Amino acid sequence: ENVWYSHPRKFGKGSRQCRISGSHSGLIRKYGLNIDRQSFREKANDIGFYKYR
Amino acid sequence: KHKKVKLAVLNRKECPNCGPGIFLANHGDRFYCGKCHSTFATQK
Amino acid sequence: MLIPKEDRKKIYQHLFQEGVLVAKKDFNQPKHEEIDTKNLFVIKALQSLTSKGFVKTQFSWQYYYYTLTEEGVVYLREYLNLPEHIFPATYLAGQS
Amino acid sequence: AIISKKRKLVADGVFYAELNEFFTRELAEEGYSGVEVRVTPTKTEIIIRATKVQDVVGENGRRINELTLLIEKRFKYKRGTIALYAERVHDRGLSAVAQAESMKFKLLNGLAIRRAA
RNA sequence: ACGGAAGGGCACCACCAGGAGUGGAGCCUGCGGCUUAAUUUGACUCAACACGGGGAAACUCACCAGGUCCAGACACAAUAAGGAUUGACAGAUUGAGAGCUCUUUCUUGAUUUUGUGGGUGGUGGUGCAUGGCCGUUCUUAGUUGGUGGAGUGAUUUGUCUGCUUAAUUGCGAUAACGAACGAGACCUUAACCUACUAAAUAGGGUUGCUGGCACUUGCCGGUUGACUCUUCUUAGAGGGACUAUCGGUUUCAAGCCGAUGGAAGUUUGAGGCAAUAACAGGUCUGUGAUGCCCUUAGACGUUCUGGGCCGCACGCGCGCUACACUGACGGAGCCAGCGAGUACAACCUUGGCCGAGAGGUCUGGGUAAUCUUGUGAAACUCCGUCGUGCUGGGGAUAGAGCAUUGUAAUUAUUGCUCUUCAACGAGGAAUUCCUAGUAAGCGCAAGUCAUCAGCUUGCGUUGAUUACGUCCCUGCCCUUUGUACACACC
Ligand SMILES: [Zn+2]
Repeated sequence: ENVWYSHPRKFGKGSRQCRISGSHSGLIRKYGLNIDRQSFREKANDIGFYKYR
Repeated sequence: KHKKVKLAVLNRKECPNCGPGIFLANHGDRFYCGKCHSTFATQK
Repeated sequence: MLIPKEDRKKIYQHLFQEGVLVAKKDFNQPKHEEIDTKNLFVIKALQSLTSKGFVKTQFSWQYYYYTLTEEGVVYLREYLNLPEHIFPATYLAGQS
Repeated sequence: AIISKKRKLVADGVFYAELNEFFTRELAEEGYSGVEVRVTPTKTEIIIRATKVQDVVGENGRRINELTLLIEKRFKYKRGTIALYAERVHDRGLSAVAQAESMKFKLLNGLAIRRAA
């Protein structure tokens, strides 16, 4: 409704986000995952990652 | 903020730009619309 | 909640044909996907539904889900005025 | 398309990871071990192994018929390409996920702490 | 459980034999103190201090300085169109083409506004109300129950004088007999295979077509023209190692030590997984994981805009670059491996022109053993210039401009171009890490990333000196002794 209600958020840390909740810190963007490093340890083997060595 | 100074039955010429849609507002040689935000200057 | 009532009846419309709504959590968006209304307009409409009977919903992975109960189908028939033998998703269209 | 093979293989894993998380919520009341997806040509077989099979299906296509429409709007699919079946579980004793749901009920109802174990 | 009590063991998070150095210098960056309107919070001995994947230009963001917004779901009730209330250019207004409203009388037609309940939201409060996960006691050798014995009983032997092992690992001695968990086994990776099974996205030979060359047969090639194959190369599927075979040395037992064969002889190298029992160790600042207390619109929810997280007499902690001649400054020579990479975005980006640089531009190719890419990367090699003088070593402070990424670079973002040319002649007590493709030089790639490595996690080149033992020091495990301790010597 109001005119000014945004910023150029097409880059940096504020615009980027995870899939689960939306944390702006500790973000894995490798291979287009977008799941933060706390939840990645929980969901490693379901995706297919394993601790071989 | 405000209650809008509500008062029904109020109480004139139609719009030049639009069709039979909105009426003009009478002031001391000053005019502006309602729906099309506010786009008048000269008297009509 | 401050929604001109032309837009609110279009949310009941689109719910009744398909029987499912998958609304994103993103507020301050130009318009919703598929349906031609705002995201804040759509979420608050289905938010008001949950209080007065219905609707089966979640808050998971930034995706609000909404699927109507049996009494919820009867409520929507009153406003939109459709009598009986209609769309929803209790029974299939034909072979599916 | 046309996407690299490394990106789609990781994206395949997250697609399933979402599906497994929602069915934990949605099939909490009716029992739920997991999901097994098998992407054949055109169609996709999604086998849900659960204890109460007929309740997961519903009243001759109601629960699963609504759930198939949900998966389409989430991940962008057409009517025909997805088919949600319901099969029985190979025993409860070995399948340790089934005991957690029974234990969750017994604490929520109001049963003994030690004698449940 | 302690012991400023005694025996026997073990570890470069101990020490010997040594190597590199940090503590000294300048500067990068965390933590204090000071500072401040705000200089946002966690963390405190090993187990806080380049840690929160924390490199903040606004977002981030829990903090100030000054403002906007309803995003008050809903139960019922006060005006309920003689409007519930929604919007509103123009200039006073206002950081301001925020109707923010105070100047205004048109819109808008029951969505709501107005009471009392009711919430929803929170990088609000408590890690001493909790759950998960991580840390540490400890990657150490330790822990349990079944019959049988010794005890009225708490309990106890089994789980032990010895000798070995990296290890309660095994031999042997016996009120003890057999068993389980931990370790070992298992799994992943690095080596060996001219024997299988294979490929113009891997490389070689036969040869052709062809380009040049020494002029005899032969040398260097340029084409994915043809034919065929498997040494390198990738990766299936197998074998190879079992201390093998000998020699000494041991109740001549279990092992350990000297040869020989062998690609491999420290568990063949390194990691991955990791017992019972705990600590009131860390996290409510990953969370629609969360108890209840607070906060619930004049908002500690919010939303936009400037400013700070980086203030500077002063301390400690990791770090980078130097204190030059085994060197610096020139050409010439010229070799790796881990990775990574857009089509709905703006990724890696050769080749060609413009430019003393940085970087401009035309074009591609690549969704990736196909194109960047042979990621011809550094240190190095070899001839010249300087030579032991704060010097041509060293690069900090400084000023002007030329580039780039951004809505925005003044509180130098980042790089470049000439000038400015200091501090430091091998570092006091102390003190950390380390037994072989390791140590220490050396760069490269990734992680965060619109733009920013002096950081962390990974890779390959250059490749030592010195033990091959011991409880003297600092702490860990058992046994035997003593206790007026048992939230257990704080
Ligand atoms: Zn008009």
